[PDB]
Amino acid sequence: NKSQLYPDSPLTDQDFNQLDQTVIEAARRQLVGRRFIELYGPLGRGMQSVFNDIFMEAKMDFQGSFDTEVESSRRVNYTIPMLYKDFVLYWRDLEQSKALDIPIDFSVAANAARDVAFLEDQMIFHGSKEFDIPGLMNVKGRLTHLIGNWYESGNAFQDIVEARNKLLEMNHNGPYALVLSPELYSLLHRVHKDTNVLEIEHVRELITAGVFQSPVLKGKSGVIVNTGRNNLDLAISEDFETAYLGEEGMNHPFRVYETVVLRIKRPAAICTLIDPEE
Amino acid sequence: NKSQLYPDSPLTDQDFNQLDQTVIEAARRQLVGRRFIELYGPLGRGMQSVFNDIFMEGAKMDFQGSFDTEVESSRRVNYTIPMLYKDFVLYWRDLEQSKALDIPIDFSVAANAARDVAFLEDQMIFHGSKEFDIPGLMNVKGRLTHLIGNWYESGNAFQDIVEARNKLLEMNHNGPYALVLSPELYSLLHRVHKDTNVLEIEHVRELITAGVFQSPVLKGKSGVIVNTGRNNLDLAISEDFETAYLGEEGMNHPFRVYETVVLRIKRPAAICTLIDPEE
Amino acid sequence: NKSQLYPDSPLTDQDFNQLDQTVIEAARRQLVGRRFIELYGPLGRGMQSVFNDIFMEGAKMDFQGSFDTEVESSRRVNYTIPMLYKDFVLYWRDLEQSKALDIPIDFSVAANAARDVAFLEDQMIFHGSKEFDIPGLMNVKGRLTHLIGNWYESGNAFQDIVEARNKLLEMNHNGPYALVLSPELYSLLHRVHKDTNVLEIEHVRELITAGVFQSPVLKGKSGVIVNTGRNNLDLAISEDFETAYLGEEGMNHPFRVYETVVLRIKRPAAICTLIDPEE
Amino acid sequence: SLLHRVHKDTNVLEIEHVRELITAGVFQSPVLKGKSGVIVNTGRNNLDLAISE
Repeated sequence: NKSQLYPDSPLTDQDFNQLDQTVIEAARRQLVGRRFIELYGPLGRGMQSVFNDIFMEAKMDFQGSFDTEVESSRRVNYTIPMLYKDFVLYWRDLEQSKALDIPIDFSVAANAARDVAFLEDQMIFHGSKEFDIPGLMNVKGRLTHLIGNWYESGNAFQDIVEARNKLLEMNHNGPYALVLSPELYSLLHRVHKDTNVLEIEHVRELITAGVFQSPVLKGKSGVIVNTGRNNLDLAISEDFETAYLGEEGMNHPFRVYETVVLRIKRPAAICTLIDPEE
Repeated sequence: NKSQLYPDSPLTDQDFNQLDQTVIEAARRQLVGRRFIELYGPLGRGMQSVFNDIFMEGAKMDFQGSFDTEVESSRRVNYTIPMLYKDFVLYWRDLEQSKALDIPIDFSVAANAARDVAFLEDQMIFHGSKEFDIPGLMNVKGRLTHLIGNWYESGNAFQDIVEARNKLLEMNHNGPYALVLSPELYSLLHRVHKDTNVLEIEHVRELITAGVFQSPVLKGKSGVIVNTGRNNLDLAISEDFETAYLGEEGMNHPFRVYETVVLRIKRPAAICTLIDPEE
Repeated sequence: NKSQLYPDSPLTDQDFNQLDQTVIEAARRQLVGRRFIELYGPLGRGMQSVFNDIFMEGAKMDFQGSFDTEVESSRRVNYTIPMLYKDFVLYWRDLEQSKALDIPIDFSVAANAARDVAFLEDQMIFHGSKEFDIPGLMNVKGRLTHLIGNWYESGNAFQDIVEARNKLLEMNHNGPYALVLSPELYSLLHRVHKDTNVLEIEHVRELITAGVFQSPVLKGKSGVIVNTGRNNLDLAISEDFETAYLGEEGMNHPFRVYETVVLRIKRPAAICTLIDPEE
Repeated sequence: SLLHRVHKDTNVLEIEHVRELITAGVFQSPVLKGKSGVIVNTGRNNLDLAISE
């Protein structure tokens, strides 16, 4: 397939395959949001916009009635953004490696992969200002809750129970996912008093799903979200891809890119734990 | 193979293959530097110098695109590959008795030479070599130093580690980190921490996530935290451990072991060093 | 054995198999030292003496190497192999009664003798033989002694073990460690470890990583921690446990058992001892 | 939610003993508003449900 899209690229097909594998491998480790969120199928290049319906928040009788009742959907429109990063190579080193029969080195692309992954995660968690795309901690009706000291007495279990209670009352049940800062993640390994087990073991039983930490969150904070389709979804247009720009001088420049957006239908499936001091 | 390469060697290939294993195992048990550093592929015999690039200094989001690219300061430099070696000696009278009585031969000596050559490699990796002007991890520029308080108290170490983590995070090196400490500091972590009833090492390992190691080469109140992965640090090796006959001096048979390695650091800002106060 | 080597014997070939099986089964359980020490291959009866080289406590880098060879010095000593034996006697009237009544015979005395000789072997290994002038583990030059106090109040035992491991690590000896203690110290460790809520023995076992054993040879408060490895220590066995029939006596049949072994300690620095406090 | 607290000096959770006594499981429904509980003996004869379609 390659060497047809880019006839002028000095790199051969096998080298291109190695470059692509190295690029994807670095991102595979770094990506964390996709673990508990589904994904919409690739839509191609035909669409540059998407439509989302937001739901902010019978008939028991005998056979009969001739009418239809529907509820409002609050239709809104979104635009897909683009993220890119680039790197450069040289010619004398490639010639020397070809002469000495030594495999080529592609170390630089790892930095670009890490940087684009760290921006995709931040865009998912906090949103984008220019396109007015809401973030997980910015949606209205997010059902906030307040936390207390976690250093002593093991109040983490009670806080988790109280947080789950509000969702249970609002009738959102099923699998839950909890994401918290590394500082709070560390403290969970303390022993539970009068039981002598680790509180993380007790919390896992209620959570019934993976508990992970992310560097994007800075202060002491956390989020618990009900996990299912028709509550939130991720729509991708183009996956991670690498292109070769026109050569200038004697060197060769490259670039990477991908396009993705997020949609949230039901704002009431999420709960946010806030520190009183924060 | 070896019998053809060395015709006048007294030892046969059956002994030579065993000697190779005895040499390699001692080095494997004694090398700590290679634990968290990647290795460049063996370049070959026909090279003695390498080139290094020092940047010494975020992704873009747009709708239409961009009409320009971005670059950085290469600052290319050149380095040369040194060699290290050590030697041992066998005796002929002992060999004669073993050959006569069918007793197994002994190859204990090679382990000491392997251990000694590994020790010097560790020392060069940590401190650095003056003769060839190759900088080391401890003394390189842009080390992003940090300071520590009294660790005899229970809770100071955790806060000190968190502060260094934040310093690296603001400097935008985010990823797995590896920590190397002196034996004195490593011992102190094995103490009961109050208010949690758990040893401090368990808490520290949750944040480090890549292991903690201790090395005797450091001398008192020192430590280093380095962001792992390639594109920041690398090790270039041309010829690995090897053993060679040396001649027939007197009636005895001498052998030698040799290896060549070098170290490269591309981005200096990754390394952070903790230093003691009132030094 | 096989009834051809020993004619004129009352016991039959099939019963000789039971006798040797009982002897080896009894001998196996009572030996502790052979668990963590390697064994030199049997030499046959050809050799009656051995040689030992005692090192008793550097590499250089050059672009092209040097024209000279340097080797480390050592000291050579000679050792002789002692013999250990014990004997037991059977009776004829019981054998005749067993033949008449078709009742299986008993061989408890062989097991008792095996236990006694096994105890003597461990005594010799731990304390040494003055007559043959062979040193032992407890009394050697350069054993890196340490002083222990208290050991009644919970974590004090853990602290001493940590400090001893630190001293062993300081001399560039990092590896699996083997700890041997007296029965009283073995019993004392079972108490809970203060506020950690877990038993103290588990942490010591995790640190040691090669297991902890107790021996009745040690009398009071005594402990030894040794680095394992082929080069540090070795055991040379001339012949294993064997049974011999001396010959008829005044209507009774006597037997004996014998075995021959010796110990070599190449590097003294590895061993560390926890000497008792003022006594 | 209230049952999740520890059972005094028994050192185990209170919910486990209730589950052992009940032996058929405990469920929660949003239909009940305040403080309400129902305990029923299972069996074919006691109750039945008839579904037309």
